[PDB]
Order: sequence, then C-alpha cells, then structure tokens
Amino acid sequence: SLKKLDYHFHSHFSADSEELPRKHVTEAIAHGLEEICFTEHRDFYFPGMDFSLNLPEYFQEINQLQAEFKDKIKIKIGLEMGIDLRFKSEINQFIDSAPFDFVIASVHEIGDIEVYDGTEFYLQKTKEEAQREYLLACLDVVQNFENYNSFGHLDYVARYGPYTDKSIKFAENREILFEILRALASKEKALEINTRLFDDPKTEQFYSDLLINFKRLGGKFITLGTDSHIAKRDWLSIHKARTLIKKAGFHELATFSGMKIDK
Ligand SMILES: N[C@H](CO)Cc1c[nH]c[nH+]1
Ligand SMILES: N[C@H](CO)Cc1c[nH]c[nH+]1
Ligand SMILES: [Cl-]
Ligand SMILES: [Cl-]
Ligand SMILES: [Cl-]
Ligand SMILES: [Cl-]
Ligand SMILES: [Cl-]
Ligand SMILES: [Cl-]
Ligand code: NA
Ligand SMILES: [Zn+2]
Ligand SMILES: [Zn+2]
Ligand SMILES: [Zn+2]
Ligand SMILES: [Zn+2]
Repeated sequence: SLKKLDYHFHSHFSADSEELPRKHVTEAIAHGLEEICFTEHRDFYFPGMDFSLNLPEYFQEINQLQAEFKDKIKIKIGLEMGIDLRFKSEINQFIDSAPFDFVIASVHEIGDIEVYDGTEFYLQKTKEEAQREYLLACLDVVQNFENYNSFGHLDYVARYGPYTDKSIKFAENREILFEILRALASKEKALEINTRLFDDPKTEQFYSDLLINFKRLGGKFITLGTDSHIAKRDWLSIHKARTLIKKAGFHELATFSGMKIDK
C-alpha cells in the first residue's frame, strides 16, 4: 500500500490561490490522508504577475496548524519553485533562506514568456513545437539545477493552448522524455505524478508511460499531488494515479523532511 498523501497544493499564501490553509487540512483529514505538504508558489521576475511568498507568515501559520493537528495528520511546509537558469543564484538564495521540507522544481515560463492560455508561447506554434520547446526547457533545468526534491508536472504544457486536442503523448516526445527521466534518476530526484488533468484518459496514459520508463531508467522516488488551489479535491483522480504508480512497480511514495528523503 502507498501512504495516503497530497504533496502538491496551494493556499492563500500563493499569488494565484485564496484558499484557507485550515480547509486543506480538514479536507485531508476527512478523506483520511496521513501526510500533506503545502507547496506554495515562488517564481522570480514572473511575467505579468508577482509570485512572491511571505515566508515569516507562511511558516507561522503552518507551524500553528502542525501543533493543532499533530495527532491527526502530519503536515509539512514546502515550496513550488519556478525555475529559470538566468536567476539560478537568486533562486538558490531563496531556497536556502528557510527550512522548507520539500521543494518541487517546475517550469512555468520560458524566456519571459508564460506557458499559459492566451500567451505568446502558443502563438503561431504547432502543438508538437510547443511540447518540444517546453520539454527542452525542463531538460535544461534538470541538467543544470540541483536544489530541489521532485520535478513538477511534466505535462504542464498540455493544460493550455489553442489546440483542439491539447494532449501530450509519450511516443511523440520519446527521446527528450527518456533524457529527462534518466537525468532525474541519475541525480536521485523524484518524479511528480500531478493529477490536475487525470480526468482525461490520455493524461493517465502519459503518466503511466512516464512511470514505467522512469522505472526502466533507474528512477526510485515518486511524489503524488493534486495541484489543487482550493480545498475541494478530485479523489477519483488521485486514486487513478495511485493505481498507475503501483502497476508501474513502485511500492512506496517519497516523503521529505528538511529536503531529505524520509527513510
Ligand atoms: N503556474 C500558474 C499556472 O497555473 C501561472 C499562472 C497563474 N495565473 C496566471 N498564470
Ligand atoms: N487502502 C487505501 C489506502 O490506504 C485506503 C484509502 C484510499 N483513500 C482513502 N483511504
Ligand atoms: Cl487517497
Ligand atoms: Cl520576484
Ligand atoms: Cl543548484
Ligand atoms: Cl484548483
Ligand atoms: Cl484536485
Ligand atoms: Cl508509501
Ligand atoms: Na493568494
Ligand atoms: Zn498556481
Ligand atoms: Zn506549477
Ligand atoms: Zn502548483
Ligand atoms: Zn483516497
């Protein structure tokens, strides 16, 4: 059995969420989760929107919840760090400035163009081109940045854009995905299974292919998260992901304390 957890979600501390931290905790307890990790956004110099994070307030609030719910659920304090290698030193100073339990590395913008609905990123660009550019940016991060635990949402690019079918297929991106997966395994990083798009069977297929090939290429650590920006969760999607993880041959999920793997 896998530990019942959620290792990716956002509350009002993140610039694009307004949820109560307490409501995440009570929803988690109601479902019977054993452990959760808040992963609020920090992205440096983000285009169009400030993803800043008030660390004193964030730690204070979660620390109070840790004490209050100590006997009901384990609560960790983490970070979703948007990565851009141009800002590597500043990003590292930020990560090193507070005792985060867990850090997700994510790609949200490339060359100051946000990867999102309605941006220049998808303008006059085929889906195949957008996917390749997105995955090349992910590979660049994995090859040149080390200060994180898990690599976030590899299917992020498939959430957005003007295409009739936004899905991402493993086979169409096989070479770059193998390189990313092997690099993650080689550096003992976790692969995140992100359930945002798990309502779509093509998302399930994509993550199944990621999982099986990650195992083939030496991967060991898997994290699991909803990426929910509200307390309400799609538990069916979480259950679908847990099934895929077990079927791929992983029998444990990775959890972290002070950025070290719990053993
Ligand atoms: N990572 C966020 C995507 O959900 C970036 C964003 C939020 N709102 C506008 N842009
Ligand atoms: N045996 C399952 C995992 O421990 C029980 C469960 C799933 N979701 C909530 N509770
Ligand atoms: Cl669950
Ligand atoms: Cl900033
Ligand atoms: Cl680094
Ligand atoms: Cl949400
Ligand atoms: Cl959800
Ligand atoms: Cl486990
Ligand atoms: Na907010
Ligand atoms: Zn967000
Ligand atoms: Zn993200
Ligand atoms: Zn997120
Ligand atoms: Zn469940």
